[PDB]
Amino acid sequence: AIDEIKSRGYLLVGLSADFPPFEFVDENGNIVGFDVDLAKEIARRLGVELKIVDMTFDGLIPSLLTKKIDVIISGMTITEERKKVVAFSDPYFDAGGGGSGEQYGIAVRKEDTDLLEFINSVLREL
Repeated sequence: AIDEIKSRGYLLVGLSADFPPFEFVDENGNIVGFDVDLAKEIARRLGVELKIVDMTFDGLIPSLLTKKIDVIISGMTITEERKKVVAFSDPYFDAGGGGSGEQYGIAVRKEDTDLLEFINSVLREL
């Protein structure tokens, strides 16, 4: 998937912008937050621009499956249920400390292994 992303020259990241401080719409109408910063960094490291695709949260995994987005970065807890359908990066936020409780991960289609490997490298670098 990475060759195709780089050839396109942009990364499509899905999120649901109603979850401060991770993603929300600010007083200027811009989507901002922790997840937006992380998406910017991943795109930057891939040498591509970023397009945030805002949608409803329940829409995210369906959009990822249908290839409307490359990844999900949206305050998404890593769960066994979601692991049945998508792949997750290493956790990038731990809500409860010591790896307890909710951990957020970046969701990737299972077949896009190179992309997942690359995102994991970035997360370790951050």
